[PDB]
Amino acid sequence: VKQEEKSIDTTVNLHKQCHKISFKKKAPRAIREIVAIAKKTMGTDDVRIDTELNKFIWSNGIRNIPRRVRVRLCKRKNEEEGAQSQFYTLVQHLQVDSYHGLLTEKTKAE
Amino acid sequence: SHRKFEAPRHGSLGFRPRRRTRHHRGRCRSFPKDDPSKKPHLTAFTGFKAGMTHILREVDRSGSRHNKKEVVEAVTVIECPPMTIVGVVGYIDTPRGLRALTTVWAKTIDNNTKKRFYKNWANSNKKAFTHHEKNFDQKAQDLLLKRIEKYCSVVRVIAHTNMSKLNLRQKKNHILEIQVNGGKVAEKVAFAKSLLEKEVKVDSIFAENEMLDVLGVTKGKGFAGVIKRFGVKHLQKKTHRGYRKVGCIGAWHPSRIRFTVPRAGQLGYHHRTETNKKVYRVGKGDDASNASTAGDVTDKAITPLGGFPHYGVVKNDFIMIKGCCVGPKKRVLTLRKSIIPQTHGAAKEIINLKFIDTSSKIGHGRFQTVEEKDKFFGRDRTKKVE
RNA sequence: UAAGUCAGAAUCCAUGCUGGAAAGCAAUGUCUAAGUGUGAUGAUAAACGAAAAAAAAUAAAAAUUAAGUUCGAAAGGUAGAGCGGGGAAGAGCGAAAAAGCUUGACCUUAACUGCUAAUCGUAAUUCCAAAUUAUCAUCUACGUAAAUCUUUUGUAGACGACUUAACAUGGAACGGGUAUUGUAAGCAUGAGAGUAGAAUUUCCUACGAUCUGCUGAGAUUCAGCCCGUCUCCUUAGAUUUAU
RNA sequence: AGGUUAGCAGCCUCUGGUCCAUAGAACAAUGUAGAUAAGGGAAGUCGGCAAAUUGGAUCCGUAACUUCGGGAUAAGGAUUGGCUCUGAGGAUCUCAGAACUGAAGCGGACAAAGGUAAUCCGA
RNA sequence: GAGUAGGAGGGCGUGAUCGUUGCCUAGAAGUAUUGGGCGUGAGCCUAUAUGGAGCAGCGAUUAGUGCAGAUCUUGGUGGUAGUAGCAAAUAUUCAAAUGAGAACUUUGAAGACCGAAGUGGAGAAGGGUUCCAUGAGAACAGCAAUUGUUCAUGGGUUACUCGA
RNA sequence: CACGGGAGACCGAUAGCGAACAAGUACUGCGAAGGAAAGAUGAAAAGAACUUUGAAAAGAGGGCUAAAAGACUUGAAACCGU
Ligand SMILES: [Mg+2]
Ligand SMILES: [Mg+2]
Ligand SMILES: [Mg+2]
Ligand SMILES: [Mg+2]
Ligand SMILES: [Mg+2]
Ligand SMILES: [Mg+2]
Ligand SMILES: [Mg+2]
Ligand SMILES: [Mg+2]
Ligand SMILES: [Mg+2]
Ligand SMILES: [Mg+2]
Ligand SMILES: [Mg+2]
Ligand SMILES: [Mg+2]
Ligand SMILES: [Mg+2]
Ligand SMILES: [Mg+2]
Ligand SMILES: [Mg+2]
Ligand SMILES: [Mg+2]
Ligand SMILES: [Mg+2]
Ligand SMILES: [Mg+2]
Ligand SMILES: [Mg+2]
Ligand SMILES: [Mg+2]
Ligand SMILES: [Mg+2]
Ligand SMILES: [Mg+2]
Ligand SMILES: [Mg+2]
Ligand SMILES: [Mg+2]
Ligand SMILES: [Mg+2]
Ligand SMILES: [Mg+2]
Ligand SMILES: [Mg+2]
Ligand SMILES: [Mg+2]
Ligand SMILES: [Mg+2]
Ligand SMILES: [Mg+2]
Ligand SMILES: [Mg+2]
Ligand SMILES: [Mg+2]
Ligand SMILES: [Mg+2]
Ligand SMILES: [Mg+2]
Ligand SMILES: [Mg+2]
Ligand SMILES: [Mg+2]
Ligand SMILES: [Mg+2]
Ligand SMILES: [Mg+2]
Ligand SMILES: [Mg+2]
Ligand SMILES: [Mg+2]
Ligand SMILES: [Mg+2]
Repeated sequence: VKQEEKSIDTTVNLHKQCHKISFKKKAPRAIREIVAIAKKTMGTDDVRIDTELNKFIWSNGIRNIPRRVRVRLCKRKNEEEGAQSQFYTLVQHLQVDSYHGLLTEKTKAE
Repeated sequence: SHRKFEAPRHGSLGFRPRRRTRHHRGRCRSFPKDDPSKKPHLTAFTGFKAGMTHILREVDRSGSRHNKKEVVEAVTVIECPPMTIVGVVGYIDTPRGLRALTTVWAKTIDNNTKKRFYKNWANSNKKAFTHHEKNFDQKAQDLLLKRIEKYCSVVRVIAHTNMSKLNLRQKKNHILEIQVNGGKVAEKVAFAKSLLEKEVKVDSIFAENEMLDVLGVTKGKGFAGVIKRFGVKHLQKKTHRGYRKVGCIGAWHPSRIRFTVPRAGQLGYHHRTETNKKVYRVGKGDDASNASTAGDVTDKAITPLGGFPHYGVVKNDFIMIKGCCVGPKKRVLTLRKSIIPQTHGAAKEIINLKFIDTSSKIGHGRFQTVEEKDKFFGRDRTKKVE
């Protein structure tokens, strides 16, 4: 196997992922949930959550969380001086009108 | 102190200790009394808990509150897909009890059953039964069967639950002993042989208005407080540590606690042999009519609108029992015949079914069929299709 | 009733039922690389014929008062002899804990014959069999099957444990179904108590809760609902047992 | 300081300050705190302990007893939103009417008495 | 040929003093011993190892002279046990930077709290340098720390009208 | 009792004055008053040069010295690891 830079668009379902989580912990837990989906998907132990994505998660406060997020998973070469993994994953917030048509897909060239 | 007011004890001791079970599918530790009367019959069968619905029947039972009137009763549907037969097993009677003399395997043992021997089929070279295949000599088999004829008291069929017929996660079949009751050892054997590599249907075994036994595992409730477990009366709500305790673990002497006093612990996941459940219907997964009645005269399948909750659609055949039986939906169950054939009233009662409810259980459903919901809302799906 | 017989209880024992790590037993699937591999040292509440198969009856019989029997029993050698003893394969039979019995390539041995015994010095276990198995060392084989952790399921769960999945009938996301709420936003040359202004004098305009239509709408629906999917992720690593 | 309000109450805000209280995951029993239970209604218990009911404002209506002050929110009965209009009180912000409109709801959070009849003490 | 309370006769072992006989940098005292022995027993002698400066016998003299205990004194240590536990005062999250290391430091971006009866701005009592800046190993800040009310070094408190 | 002298069948760091030592000290108490613990590297600092791995503590090499005796003489028991 070779490991290459990858990117994947996916709707994380916070209604589902965060379901029945104690109130004061919802928002934060939504984040951990995203971060784990990053790991499982890209196989990177270094995940980075874009500011905007965070902002959007929290956009409703802690209790009540947006029920769906459209996210881009970026896998990129770790070009740093101190280098542990060859790669890191950026989680990016994509703005959508209706989540209703979406699938998980390889990000498309536009 | 002679205890102040006398009430019965707080659980049946015959049901203890209360720990979980080893037997996951049913284990019948008795098969019905064997009689020479009838040709060899197959003792029990395996099925899965699908859902419940209710029925409207008419009662012919004389002397009853309900004679000649419509009753509505609760019912459980158990999907009963065909079982496959794999082997034969002879048992010898020894002074230390019964013993397995031998097991005669067929040529055909399908992958899923082989799964039984493995924890994961796909990471294994799937080596099971290979030698039984390449070395297979029909002569020897016949020799073994003759052996069993010679030395054996009891004969049982090794049986195969084919899980591939259902939609559930578990595809790994089930491997049962179903004992064979019939007059002469020899004929038992002949019968057993006739069965090998074939499929047995529930009709082969259970009839309608027949009385049933259901063997299986109670739903697990986990670690249980004493109130939930044995149903103690709760202590005064004013009590300092808490009130969900029993008050007195025991008197001074004896210096220890008896096995009799109730305590915390596991509730749920036990094995129960439940007796005398009535068969209201047995039906073929082929009839799209199978859920309807003489009184209904319209197409109905037992599967409720939107499907049995937490179970699925029932495509296979099934038995429909009066009342409820042990365990959560999807628990496999072993339906065994009554130890002694039941002669009492409820058992003689001929059952006249009028309504079988196909109404959705996911909510409070008022529709018996899609066609109904659609007529009501003026959406024809046959129209959208066209 | 003493022998001998019948009836006979919510009793007793069973049957049924739940446990069943009884440091019990059986049947069956696969594997145990390489040899009926060898060497040394060892342990086993007890090897020196530590010998031995009728069945039943004790007020039976024609008749026998004791396993107070019977069988085996030569040199802990060699060379011959060979009464006799033991048994491959395969084929037979044999199951209460299958312990073995038959046949049988062949392997072996007693009388008898010759050597050899003595200096193990008037005793000091007569150290050798059989069934088991430990340890160390080594020769050949560098393989085979399976499990576990890092995953998965929620029929299970305090944690362990348990049911179940393993490149996809899995997980994700999505489509449809079923269901809950109760008719979303936005429009309306539709209705609306009544007010104000323009307009022309039986109207226009503005404001207006609310009604009505578009709309049984909109929203949500597995995280332990159901059916389905073009798409996305999982094919790697470590560990354990037989070694 | 602003909004609500009788209010320096409560609830929400601006200025200024702060997120400091070891953390992660699971979600059993038992517990600490918080709520809700069909039918009955103290049968529970030494005991209504605890809980529940009541609660603002406007309009009605208001006993015995009495030291004539009181009792007194006695007891009890109603109303409360929104919207569209109408009238009255004043200088060189209160009060009252009418009509229309809703799942007959409207002190919608917050705030906020449960009554009655007797007996004993102490004014 | 018994023996508690009790009494008597002999003996073991420890300081110091007057004598007497001696031993030790060619290794005294002390210490450890599954080395070898001696006493019925107090106790003894030796061997080996360690140790690195004082010791020992015999006759007398003298005694702060022998410990298993007294909820005994002081000191040192266990098991419990990686256990009970670290849960009041609603709350945190993302990226960058710094660093060996960041849930706990700094900037920014979000979300909440105290809600002018404050988690705000200043005083009296009490504290006394805790204030400011730079730096930082251990300890302390009951997790952590690159941070500090902690450590180190330097520097800060001006009055006719304020108060005494 | 104070400053001096000399001495002893005294005591010998849990003993001897409470204090062998920054001891009537640290510390406590509004106060009157209470009041400890704490002595021995070596003949000489010769107190561990230098190499190496570490962010650092430190380890491994290497060295002083009669000996590491290295925060220090001897180094018992309880307790703990191999
Ligand atoms: Mg880094
Ligand atoms: Mg860096
Ligand atoms: Mg009883
Ligand atoms: Mg049985
Ligand atoms: Mg129950
Ligand atoms: Mg407790
Ligand atoms: Mg009888
Ligand atoms: Mg009895
Ligand atoms: Mg209009
Ligand atoms: Mg969906
Ligand atoms: Mg979850
Ligand atoms: Mg699905
Ligand atoms: Mg926590
Ligand atoms: Mg109630
Ligand atoms: Mg009532
Ligand atoms: Mg009621
Ligand atoms: Mg009360
Ligand atoms: Mg009055
Ligand atoms: Mg009133
Ligand atoms: Mg009154
Ligand atoms: Mg009104
Ligand atoms: Mg009015
Ligand atoms: Mg009205
Ligand atoms: Mg109300
Ligand atoms: Mg009262
Ligand atoms: Mg008073
Ligand atoms: Mg002395
Ligand atoms: Mg020397
Ligand atoms: Mg002596
Ligand atoms: Mg020496
Ligand atoms: Mg003397
Ligand atoms: Mg002593
Ligand atoms: Mg002592
Ligand atoms: Mg302790
Ligand atoms: Mg606590
Ligand atoms: Mg604070
Ligand atoms: Mg302040
Ligand atoms: Mg200040
Ligand atoms: Mg060193
Ligand atoms: Mg030395
Ligand atoms: Mg030890």
